[PDB]
Amino acid sequence: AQYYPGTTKVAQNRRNFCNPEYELEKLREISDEDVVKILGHRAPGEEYPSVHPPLEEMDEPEDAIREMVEPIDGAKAGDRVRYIQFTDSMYFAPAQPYVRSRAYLCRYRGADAGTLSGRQIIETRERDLEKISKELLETEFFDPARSGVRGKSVHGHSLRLDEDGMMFDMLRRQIYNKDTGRVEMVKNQIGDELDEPVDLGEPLDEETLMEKTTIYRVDGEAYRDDVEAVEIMQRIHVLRSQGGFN
Amino acid sequence: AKFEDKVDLYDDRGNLVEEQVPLEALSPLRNPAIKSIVQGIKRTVAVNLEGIENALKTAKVGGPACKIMGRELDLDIVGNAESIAAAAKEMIQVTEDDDTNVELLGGGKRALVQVPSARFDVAAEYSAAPLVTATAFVQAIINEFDVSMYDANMVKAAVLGRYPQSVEYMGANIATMLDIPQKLEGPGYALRNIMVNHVVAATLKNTLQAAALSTILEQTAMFEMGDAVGAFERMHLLGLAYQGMNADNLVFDLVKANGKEGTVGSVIADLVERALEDGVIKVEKELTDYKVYGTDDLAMWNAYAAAGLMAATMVNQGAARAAQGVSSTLLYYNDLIEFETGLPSVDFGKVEGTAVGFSFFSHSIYGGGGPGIFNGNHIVTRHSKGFAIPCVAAAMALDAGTQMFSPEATSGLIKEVFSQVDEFREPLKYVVEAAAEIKNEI
Amino acid sequence: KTAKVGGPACKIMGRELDLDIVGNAESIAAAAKEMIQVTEDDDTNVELLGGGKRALVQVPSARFDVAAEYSAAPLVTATAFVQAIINEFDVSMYDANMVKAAVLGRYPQS
Amino acid sequence: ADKLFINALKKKFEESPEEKKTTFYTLGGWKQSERKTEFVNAGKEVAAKRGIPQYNPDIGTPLGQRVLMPYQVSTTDTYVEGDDLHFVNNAAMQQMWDDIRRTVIVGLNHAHAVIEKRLGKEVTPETITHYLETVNHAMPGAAVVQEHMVETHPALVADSYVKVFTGNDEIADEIDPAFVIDINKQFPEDQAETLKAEVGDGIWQVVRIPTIVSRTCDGATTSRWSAMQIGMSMISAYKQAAGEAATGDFAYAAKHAEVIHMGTYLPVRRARGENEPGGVPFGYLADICQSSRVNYEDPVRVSLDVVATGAMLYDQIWLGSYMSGGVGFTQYATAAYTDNILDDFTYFGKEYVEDKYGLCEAPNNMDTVLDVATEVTFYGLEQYEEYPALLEDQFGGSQRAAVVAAAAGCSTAFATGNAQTGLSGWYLSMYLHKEQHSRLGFYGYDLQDQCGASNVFSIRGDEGLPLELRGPNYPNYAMNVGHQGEYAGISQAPHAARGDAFVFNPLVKIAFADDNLVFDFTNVRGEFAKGALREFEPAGERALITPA
Amino acid sequence: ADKLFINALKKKFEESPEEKKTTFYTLGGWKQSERKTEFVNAGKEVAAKRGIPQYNPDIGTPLGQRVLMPYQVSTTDTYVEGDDLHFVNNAAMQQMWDDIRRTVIVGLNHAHAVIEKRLGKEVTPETITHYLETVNHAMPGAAVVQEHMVETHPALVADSYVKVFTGNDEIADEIDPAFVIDINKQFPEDQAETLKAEVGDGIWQVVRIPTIVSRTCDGATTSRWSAMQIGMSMISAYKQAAGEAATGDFAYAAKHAEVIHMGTYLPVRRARGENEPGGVPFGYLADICQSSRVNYEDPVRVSLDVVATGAMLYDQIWLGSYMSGGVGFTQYATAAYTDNILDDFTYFGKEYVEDKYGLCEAPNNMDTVLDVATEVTFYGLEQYEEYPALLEDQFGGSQRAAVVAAAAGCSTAFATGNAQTGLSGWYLSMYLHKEQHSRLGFYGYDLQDQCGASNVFSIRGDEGLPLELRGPNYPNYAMNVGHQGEYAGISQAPHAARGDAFVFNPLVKIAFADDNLVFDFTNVRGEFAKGALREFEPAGERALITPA
Ligand code: F43
Ligand SMILES: C[C@@H](OP(=O)(O)O)[C@H](NC(=O)CCCCCCS)C(=O)O
Ligand SMILES: O=S(=O)(O)CCS
Ligand SMILES: O=S(=O)(O)CCS
Ligand SMILES: [Mg+2]
Ligand SMILES: [Mg+2]
Ligand SMILES: [Mg+2]
Ligand SMILES: [Mg+2]
Ligand SMILES: [Mg+2]
Ligand SMILES: [Mg+2]
Ligand SMILES: [Mg+2]
Ligand SMILES: [Zn+2]
Repeated sequence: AQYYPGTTKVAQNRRNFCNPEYELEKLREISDEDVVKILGHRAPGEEYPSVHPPLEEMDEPEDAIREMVEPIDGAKAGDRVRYIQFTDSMYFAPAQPYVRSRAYLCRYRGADAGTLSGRQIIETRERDLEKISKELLETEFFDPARSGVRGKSVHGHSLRLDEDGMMFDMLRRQIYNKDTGRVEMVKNQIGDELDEPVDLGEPLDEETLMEKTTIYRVDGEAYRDDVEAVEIMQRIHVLRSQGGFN
Repeated sequence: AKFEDKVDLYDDRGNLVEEQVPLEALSPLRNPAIKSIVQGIKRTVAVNLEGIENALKTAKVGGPACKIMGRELDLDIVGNAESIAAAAKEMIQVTEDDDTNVELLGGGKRALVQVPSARFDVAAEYSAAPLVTATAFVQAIINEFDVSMYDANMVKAAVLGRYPQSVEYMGANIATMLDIPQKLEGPGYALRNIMVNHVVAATLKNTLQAAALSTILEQTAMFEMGDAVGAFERMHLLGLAYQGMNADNLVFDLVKANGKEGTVGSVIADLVERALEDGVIKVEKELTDYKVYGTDDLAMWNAYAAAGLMAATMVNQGAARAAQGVSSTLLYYNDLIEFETGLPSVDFGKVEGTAVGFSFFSHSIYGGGGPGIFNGNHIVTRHSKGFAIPCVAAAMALDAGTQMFSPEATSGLIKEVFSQVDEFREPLKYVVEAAAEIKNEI
Repeated sequence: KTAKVGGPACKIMGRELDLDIVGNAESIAAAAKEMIQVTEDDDTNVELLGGGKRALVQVPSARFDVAAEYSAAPLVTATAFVQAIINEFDVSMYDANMVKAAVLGRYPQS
Repeated sequence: ADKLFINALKKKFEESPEEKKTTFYTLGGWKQSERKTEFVNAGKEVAAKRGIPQYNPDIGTPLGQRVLMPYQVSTTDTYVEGDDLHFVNNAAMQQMWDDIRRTVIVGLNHAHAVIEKRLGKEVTPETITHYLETVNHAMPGAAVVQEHMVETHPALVADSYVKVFTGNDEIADEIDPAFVIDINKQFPEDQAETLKAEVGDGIWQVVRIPTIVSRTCDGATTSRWSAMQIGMSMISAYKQAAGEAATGDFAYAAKHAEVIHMGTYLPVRRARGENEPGGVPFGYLADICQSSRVNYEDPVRVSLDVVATGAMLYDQIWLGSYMSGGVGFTQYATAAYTDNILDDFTYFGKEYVEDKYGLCEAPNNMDTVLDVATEVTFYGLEQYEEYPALLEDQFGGSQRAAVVAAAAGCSTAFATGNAQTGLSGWYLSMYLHKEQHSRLGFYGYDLQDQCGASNVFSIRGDEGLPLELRGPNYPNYAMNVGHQGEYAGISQAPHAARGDAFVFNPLVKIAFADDNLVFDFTNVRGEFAKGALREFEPAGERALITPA
Repeated sequence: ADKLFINALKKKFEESPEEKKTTFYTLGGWKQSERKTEFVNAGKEVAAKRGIPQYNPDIGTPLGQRVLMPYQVSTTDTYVEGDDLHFVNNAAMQQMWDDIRRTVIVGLNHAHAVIEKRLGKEVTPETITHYLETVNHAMPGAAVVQEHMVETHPALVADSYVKVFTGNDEIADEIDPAFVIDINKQFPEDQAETLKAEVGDGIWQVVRIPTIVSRTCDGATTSRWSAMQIGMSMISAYKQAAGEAATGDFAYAAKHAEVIHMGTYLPVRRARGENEPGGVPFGYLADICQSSRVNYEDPVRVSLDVVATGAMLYDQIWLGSYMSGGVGFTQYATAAYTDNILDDFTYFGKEYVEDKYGLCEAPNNMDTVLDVATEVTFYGLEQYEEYPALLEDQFGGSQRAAVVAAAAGCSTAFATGNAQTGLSGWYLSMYLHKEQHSRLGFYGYDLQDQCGASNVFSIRGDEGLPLELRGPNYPNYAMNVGHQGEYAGISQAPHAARGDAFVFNPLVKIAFADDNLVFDFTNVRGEFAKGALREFEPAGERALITPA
C-alpha cells in the first residue's frame, strides 16, 4: 500500500504511521500497571467489568460473516468498550489528529477512531485497548511535552507552549520538572490524581520533533511546497465535483 | 438490456447460485421479489393484542405515562384472539380468496396482518395498512364483547393512541416498519424511514441478509426519489448488486481474506488489488514513488469500492462485535482509499460526509444515539444515496450486546411479526432467485 | 432566461441562460421519455401541447408498484426533464443547477 | 342568595341588573374610559416619536357609545377594564405561557441504566445530588468542561433550573429539598398516594429553560436546551470521556426516549414544533393547572380554574395570536373567567346533580346526558332572560354558548364520572340553545358543534378519542374560539368530582407543583387579576443589559 | 500597513503576536475577568433569593487557566469579553432576530384587483393613503369596526406598523410619504433603478408586527397577524360589509397568494412554522443585511457584514439555541466577526483576484476555483502559523476552517462573479486545510464538507440548487455550526463585486431599507458592539405593565 503522496519528511512520516510494517520507534518504557492507571477505567487488580456475557456463552445462529471474522480477545470476553484520547500540539507534535485515525484503522482491529481538532480518540474492548494504549504511549505517537492524554478539557492544541516547552493543560495532568527535565503523569486522563506519578521520559528536542512531525507548517515543511500531495488533494476535489454532476 | 453488465449471484454461504445474470434483473423496477418485498412492507402490520388488553385494563392510553382514572375496561382479548382476528380479517380483506393474511402468534398475544395488496393499488400511499388494520381490530374487539357506545373510544385509544391530536399514532399498540408520511424529510423518502434495528430484527441478525434488506430498501427509495433515473441509474444498480447482493462474491471473499487478522486498511489494500486485477482501475500517472490510479468506469469503481466498504465494516465491527465503530469505518475507509489511489471514494465523498456527522451524532451530546436508531430518512444519515445505511445494518447485526438501544429494546414487536415473513427475513435468497428467473427477459 | 427561480419575486442577477427549449421541445421530450420509461412501449406517455409550450407526462405505473407513495411522478419527471434540457444544449457543470432550480424550484431548502 | 354574578352587574351599570332599559350615547365615547384615554395619549406620543401615525380614536367607528364595562375576575374582588385582560397588556398571562413553554419532563431512568450497564458505574442519592448541583449550574447556560467558554448572565436566567421527583420516598427525602418536588408536601395524602404509585421508583427531572430564551426562540427549543445541559452535567458529574459513544445514549434518552413534551408538533398548515399551545392536550392543560391539589373539596372551583387556564391560553394567545392576531379574542375568553357567571351556572348544576344522583353516581349513559345537560342549559339561558344586564355583559352569542355549555358539560360529567358523556352534554347544550334563541355563536362557531354529537362516541381514525386525549389539533377543534378551554374544564370535571389526583398524565401534574415557577399555577384567576393590575413580575426582561 | 488583526492581538496578550511562548495558570482563574466576577456575584444572589443553587465557578473545571480574551468587534473600536456577544446577553442580537421574525411582505396587487373587479371601487393614491392610515391604527392591535373592543396598549406595540413601496416613482410620491419606503432616497442611483425595474408598478406592504407578540408567540404568527389587520383595514377603508364573501379573497391574498415569508416552514424532525431562522435562505439573509446599499464601494465590507449577520443568527440563535441550547455557540460565530481576522484574509484574496484577473473577469470554471481558493487558503493558514497569538485566539479548528474557507470562497466568487464556483472554493479550502494541519473542525464539522464538492454542481432532487436558494434546511447543511452565515457571505460576494442591488429577492432587499426598524441593518457589526456595551434599546419590554 502507498498510503499518502508527497516527498517531504511530513509525508513520509504520515506513511510510516499508517504502515503496519513500519516499526514505530519506542521512546520510553511504561509498566502495564501504569498504563492501567493512566487510562483510569479500572483499579489495579480489578477484574475487567463486562457489558455482555462471553461469546461462547451466547450460542448464536449460523452466520457466515461472523464465522469468518475472528473477534478480538476482549470481544470474546464481553469487555466494556473504553477509550484513550490524545491532544497533539500544532507546534510539531509527532502525531496529529487525522494521522492518528488513519493509522489506527490500518494498524488496529475492531477500532472506533474519532478525529477532532483538539482531541483524537479510539474506543475498543477494554483488554485490547490496554495493549494498544501501551504502544500509543511508549512510541513516537507520543511526546510528553507536545502530546497529552486527555479524556476531557482538551484545550491546548492551538495554544502557545509554556516556558518549559509544555502544551497547555487546564487540568495540568503532565508536569515537567524544572530541575530534572523528565515529564511525569500526575493525574489519569480524566484529571484525577494518581497515587504515584508515572514517568513519561524526556520531551523530544527540537531537532528530533522536526524529524518526526506530521504537521506541515511555514516554519517546518509547508504543505504548499509538497506539490505532489497538493496535486492529489486537488485531483480528489475535481473528480468528486465532476462525478456528482454526471 | 439498457446495460451490458452481468453479475454472478451467490447465497449467504458464499456458494454460487446463478452465473452471468444481467444487471437489470436486480433492478427494483424489474425484479419481482423486490416488488413483493416492497409491497409487503407497505401492507404488513404487527398487532400487539396483549398490549391493547393491558392498556385497556389499566386505562394507560395516549402515550408515555398517560392514564385516565375511571376508564378501565377489562376485556379477555388474548383469550378470544381467534375470533377477534377472524372478524378483523373479514373487514380487512377485499374478497375471500385474496392475499390478506391474519395469523396469530405468541398464543394469541400478537397478530401478523398483511392488508391485501389491492387496497394499495387504489391508494395514494401506504397508510391504509395501519389505518385499515387498526379500525378492523377496534371494531372486532367492540363486537366481540359488545363494548358500549360510551366505552368504545377507549378501545380506539388503546389501539391507535393519541392520533389525531398527535400527528403520529402516539401510544399505539400496532407497529409497522414504515413511519407516517408526514415524517419524510423529502418526498420519495418513505422506504428510507425504516429504523436500522427493525431491519436487523426482521432478518434475525444474519449479517448478509440485514445488509441485503437494507440495500434493497435504500436503493429502491433511490428510484422513488428519481436519483436512479438517467445518468445515475447504472451507478445505483451496481451499488445494489455489489454492496448489498454480494455480486461476484466480492464482499464475501474480502471478508474471508481479512477476517482472521484484518483491519479497514487491509481490506482497502485487497480491494485496490482486486479492482486493478479486474481492469476496473489502472495506473494513470506516476508521481514520486506514488501511483495515481484512474478509471474509465466510475460507476464500477464506485461499486467495487462500496463492496470493500461493506467488507471493511464486517471486518472492523465484526472483530469488535460492537457496532459503534461503523461510523469510523464509513469515514476512514473512504478517506484512506482516496489518498491510497487518487480516486474518489464511495458516492463521491457523500459516504465519508455522512460518516463524519454520523460519528459526531453517535458520540456527542447533541442528538443521534447508537447506530441502530438511525435510518436513511434521519437527518444525520440521509446524505449518501444508499451506500452508508446498509453498513450500519451489518454492524448492528454483528453487535454482541453493547447497545442500550438494541433491536431487542426497540424492535421486539417488529421482530416477532416481520421475521415470520420469508421474503423479509431472507431477502438475498428470494431476490437472487427471482433475478435468475427473469434472466432472459432483460 | 430571466434567472427568476426559487419562488415569487426571486431572481439571481448574472445567472441568466438563454435556451431554446420550446423550439426544441420534441427532442427534449423524447429524451425525457427514454429516462422516464421502464421499458420501451410500456404505459409511459409524454405528449406535447400548445405547440411545445406544455407537456402532459404519465410516469409508468410500474414505478409506483415498487414505490411507497406517489412522489416518484414529479421527481422522476423533473429529473428526466432537467437532464434532457442539459443534454440538449450541452449546459455546463457550472450552469446546470439553474436548470434544476427552474424545473423544481427552491426544493430542498423549502 | 343573590346569583353569583349580581355584585359584578351592580358594579357595571347604574341600573339594577333586572332593569330592562337604559340610555346610550351620552358617555363621550372613548372619553368615558381611563384605559382608552391612556391609549389615545400614548398613540399621539408614539406617532410623534416614530413619524408614522398609530392609535387614533377617530379612525373607524367610535368606541363607547355604550358603557365600556369593568370585569370582575372571578373568585377575586378585582375589577378591571377588559383591555387589562388582553394578553399583550398582562404580564401574568404572558408568563403563564412562558412557564409552560419552557418546561419539559425528562426521565433519569434510562440515563441511570446507561451509567450502571455501559459505563459500569454506580448511581446513588449522593451521585444524583452531585449531578443536580452540576446541572443547576449548567442549565441556565454556564460551562462545566471546556476552557474559554462564555456564558449567560446568571441574573438574566434566574428562572431556569432543574428539580426532580420520584415515588420512592427513600430517595426523595434524602436529596437536598432544594432540588426536589416533594409529592408528600405538595399534595394531600390521598392524591400523594395515587401519584407516588403512578411514578413508582422512576426518577424524573422537571427542567425549566430561561424565559428570555423561550421568548427569543420557540417551544421546540425547550427539550433540546434541556438535553444539551443534562448531557454536559452527565459527562461532568459521572466522569465520562467528554464525548464518547455512550454520550449518545444520554442524548437519545433526554431528547426522545424519556422526554415528555408539553405539546406535540402540528401539521403543516399550522406548522409548529413541540411545546406550542396547539399541541397541549386538554388532559395535560387540566393537569398543569394546580387547583386540583389546593381546592379539592370544591370540584366546581377546580374545574373552573382549569377553564380559566385554558380559555386564556387557547383562545387569547393560541387562537387569538398564533392562529390569527390583531385586537384578537380577549372577551371570547374573559366570558369564561369573569363576573362569576360560569361559576353561578356550574354551582347550580353541581347542586342539581348532587341532590338527584349524588356525584359520580348517575348511570354513564345518554339518559343522564339528556337530563343534566338540558336542565343546566335552561338554567343558564333563563339567567340571561331574567337579567338584561347579564345579557348586555355577555353580549356575543359565542360567549353565552361557551359558558352555558361548559356548565352543562361539566355538570353532566360530575354526574357520570366520565368526560365523554360530559362532552355529549356540551353538544346537546348547543343544539338546545340554538333552538331556544334562534342563534348560537359567530358565523363559524358550531363547525365542531354540528359534527359534535356524532364524533363524541365515534371510533374512527381521525374521529374517535377520549376527551382527555383531544386538544386543539383534534380536527374539528383546530380553528374556533369558545371551545378549547371549556373542554379542558370538562376533562377536569369528572376527575375533580371523583377526587382523582390527575386527569391524563401524573408526571405533568407533579411537574407544576412547584413554587419556584414564576406564575402561581395554584391560583390562575388570582394571577390574571394581579397581571391586570400591573402588579405581576415576569421573568425574561432585558433591563439589566439595556441603558437606564 | 499591519495585518488587520494585529491591534486586536496586541490588546489581548502581553507578548508580541509572533512570540511562541507564554505563561499559564497565574491569572487566578475566573478572578481575572470582570464579567466572570459579575457572574459569580450574580449567581450567589440568584441562588440565595430562590433557594436553589445556580451559577457556581467551582462546578466542573476552572475557567481561565489561560487568558480569557477580549474581542474587537470587527470594523469597530469596541473590545468586549465574549460573554457580551452571547445572544442571551446582547439585546441587539435578540432584536435583530425579532425584527426579521416579525416582518412579512404582503402585496396589494391582488388585493387592489379584488377591489376594482369584485367590489367595483376605484384605487388611487388617495384611497391607498386612507387604507394606510387605517391599517397603522389597526396593525398594532386596535379596533376599527366593532363596539366594545379591548385593545393593545399603543406604547407596548410602538414598533409595529405598515409601510409600502412601488417601482413607479409618480405613484410612490402621491402616497403619504410617512408610509413609503422611498427607493430613491434609500439606494444609490444604479441600485435604485435596478430595484424599481424589478418591482415595476407592483405595490407591496412591509408589515411589522409587535416584538412583544413575536416573543410571546412564534414566527408563524407574523403573516396571520398581518392578514387579520389588513383584512379589518380593507373592510373599514373601502367600505365593505364587515364580513361578506369578497372578504375571503383579501384573506387568501394576504395569507397565501401574495405573501412573502422571511422563512419557509421546516420538516418534522426540526418542526417549525414560517419565519423561523432555519427557513431563511442564504440569498434572503444577504438581502436583509443592508450593507449593500451603504458600503457598495467595498465589496469585502458588504460580504463580511452579511457573514456577521448570518453567523450570529444561524450559529448563535438558530443552531446554538433553537437546535441545541445551553452555553451554545458564541465563539463559533464570533470568529467570523471579530478581531478583523476574516477581514484581513478576505481583503488579501480580493486584492489577489484584482491583480491576477480583475473582479468578475476570471473564467467561471474549476481552473479559477483551484487557483483562487488554494492561494487564499494558504495565506490564511500561514497567518495562524506566523502569529501564535492568532492561533491561540481562534483556538478551535472549526473557527479557523470557517474563517479561512469563507475568505477563499468569497474571493473565488469575487473572481468569477458566480456564487456556485465560490461554493466550490469553500469546499476545496476545507480539503487543503485538513491535509495541511492534519485536522479541520469538531467531530462532525465536515459532513457537508465531504459531501460538498459533489453536491456543488449536482442537479439531483435534494442535491442540486444554486447557492442563493440554499439555506439551513438544505439537507447537508441542516446540523452544523461554522457554515451557514459564511455561505450567506459567499452568496453576497459575487453580487457585491458585480454591483447588483440584491442577491435573490428585491422585495426583501427593499423591505429592510427602513430606519423605523429597531435594529440598524445597515451596520450589523456596529449594532452587535452596541448591544455588547449594554447600549442598545430593544422593543418588546413589559416595563410599562409591571411594578415600578
Ligand atoms: C463535551 C464536548 C463533546 C460535545 O458533544 N460537546 C462538547 C462540549 C460542548 C459544550 C461545552 C460547555 C461546557 O464546557 O460545559 C458547548 C458549549 C455546548 C453546550 N452544551 O452549551 C459546546 N461544546 Ni464543544 N465548543 C467549542 C469548540 C470545541 C472544540 C474545542 C477545541 C479546543 O482546543 O479548545 C472541541 C472540538 C474540536 O476539538 O475541534 C470541542 C469539544 C467538545 N464539545 C467536547 C468537550 C471537549 C473538552 O473535553 O474539552 N468543542 C470549539 O472549537 C470552539 C467553539 C466552542 C463552543 C462554544 C462557543 O462557540 O463559544 C463549544 C460548544
Ligand atoms: C440531529 C437531530 O437530533 P435528533 O437525532 O433528532 O435528536 C437534530 N439536532 C441537530 O441537528 C443539532 C444541531 C446543532 C447542534 C450541533 C451543531 S454542530 C434535531 O434536534 O432535530
Ligand atoms: O363575523 S364572524 O362570525 O365572521 C367573526 C366573529 S369574530
Ligand atoms: O466534540 S464534538 O465535536 O462532539 C462537539 C464540539 S462543540
Ligand atoms: Mg514493558
Ligand atoms: Mg515505480
Ligand atoms: Mg436533607
Ligand atoms: Mg408564589
Ligand atoms: Mg407571585
Ligand atoms: Mg506564490
Ligand atoms: Mg437608526
Ligand atoms: Zn417566541
